[PDB]
Amino acid sequence: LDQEKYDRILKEVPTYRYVSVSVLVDRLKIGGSLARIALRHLEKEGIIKPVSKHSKQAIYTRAT
Amino acid sequence: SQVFGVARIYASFNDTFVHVTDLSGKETIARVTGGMKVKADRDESSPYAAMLAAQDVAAKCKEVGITAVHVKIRATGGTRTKTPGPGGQAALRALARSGLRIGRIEDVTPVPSDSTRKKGGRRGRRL
Amino acid sequence: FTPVVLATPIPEEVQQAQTEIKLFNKWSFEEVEVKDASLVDYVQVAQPIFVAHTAGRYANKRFRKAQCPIIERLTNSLMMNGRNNGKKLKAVRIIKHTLDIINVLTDQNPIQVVVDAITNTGPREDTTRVGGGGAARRQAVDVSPLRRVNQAIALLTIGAREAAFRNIKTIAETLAEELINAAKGSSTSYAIKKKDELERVAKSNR
Amino acid sequence: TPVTLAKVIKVLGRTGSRGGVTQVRVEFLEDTSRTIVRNVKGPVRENDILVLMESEREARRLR
RNA sequence: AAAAAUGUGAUCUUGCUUGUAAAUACAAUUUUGAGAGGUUAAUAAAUUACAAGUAGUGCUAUUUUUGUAUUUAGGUUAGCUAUUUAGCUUUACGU
Repeated sequence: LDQEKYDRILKEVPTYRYVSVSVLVDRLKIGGSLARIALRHLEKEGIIKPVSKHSKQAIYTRAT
Repeated sequence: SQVFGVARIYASFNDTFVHVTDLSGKETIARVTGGMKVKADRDESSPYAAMLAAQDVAAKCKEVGITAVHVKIRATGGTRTKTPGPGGQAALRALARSGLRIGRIEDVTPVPSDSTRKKGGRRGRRL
Repeated sequence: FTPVVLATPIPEEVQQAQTEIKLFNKWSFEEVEVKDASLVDYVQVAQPIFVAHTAGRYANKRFRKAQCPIIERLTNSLMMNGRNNGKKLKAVRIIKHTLDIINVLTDQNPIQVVVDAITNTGPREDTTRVGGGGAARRQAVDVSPLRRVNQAIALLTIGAREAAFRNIKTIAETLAEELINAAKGSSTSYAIKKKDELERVAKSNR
Repeated sequence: TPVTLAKVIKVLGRTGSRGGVTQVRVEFLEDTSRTIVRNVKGPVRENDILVLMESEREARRLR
């Protein structure tokens, strides 16, 4: 959880096209509990534009 | 425009020979026995040993410039069977598969005009 | 283009979507076809499921297994691992997922890359147990193409299953991690690393 | 890797111990009049386009 | 290894005959249950490395301006099979 885990995250997760929480434990590795958080946060015009459903899968994605 | 080594095959049972020579055969060349291409030691006469065996006969015949070939089959023969074992078949088809040409085919199985008293004993071989 | 104005607004989103049009109105089954000659005839492209369930009288008649919608001989397999055994609605809440994680990853016609994980994933040159003795050979003979596709779904389900199995990956991300790499097939998948592994146990025996 | 796609004409007789094999003619779709008689493994009919990369082994009737 | 430039009977660097200084670690399960009489016969690989005899080529060869450095790096065997454009084991050799 320290401060090169959220800014590795946000500069890596705007045009980063396919995402989830199995996407942040295999790419940014530790956590998951937290992760469904610094993704979803916001939803400022520059994070993720989704075709996500319920709970049970959260399949997110590109602002553009 | 081709040359002719003579084959000089044979397969009883429990073994088989691919055995090239000259067409006269007082000289010889690449001889290949069964066991050689099978160490199970079990099936020494296998429809296969013969198979990878013949291919030795066109490795060491397509080595010393044997284009092509004439081809001899022998049983046991003798007293014995004169019922060709597995071998000779698989060889006669793998040998055609190995670029080789083929010519003049015929048995030679040594036949007797009787006489040498066959083994076993009167009441026979018996399990 | 004409919103019905019936109290009950039954959608103008799922009314312009499925009035103008047939087919499951996420994926359009509409200029998507099959590219091989053999597995046409024996893999429905689609009679319209407007969802991905038919009672299903598919095994009385010795053939109709054919007439069976591919998508719903799939959800059909998954049907397992035994504990689920029975659950179709868990198996369509999973493959209604799968078709979004192919569309999203490639950018394809994903119901086609669903179909190209069929013909490519089929074992042709296959063996049989000649009886034969204590030991004999698996006379090597090419399945009909009937059987083939029976295997082409059967295979795929026994290797994208271990992948969730102590796994961070929720079969929705391993199924689409098998079909994209199983059509490109590749061998990062499980068919083209058994399909090939049966060709390759036959090519000898033969 | 040369694939010869051969069409089944005449489904013949059942074989094998366990009935795992039908026999099979086949008409070569892609050279019609050739009409070889291989084997296959399946629950077959007439018209199962059949797939062979082995052109040709012509097969003989297996307990 | 990028830059110059003092030179050393004008200058640099491709191996061939020798013979030796040294790495494969071992430990732990497992071997008859504590504790060593015989990892018995076998044995070394060619590896860094340097000098004779020099097919090379006169054999050793420097000062000083670079960028933390600019250089290039990453992949290699052996055995079964009638799946022989493929299946099966995976550095064995008494374990």
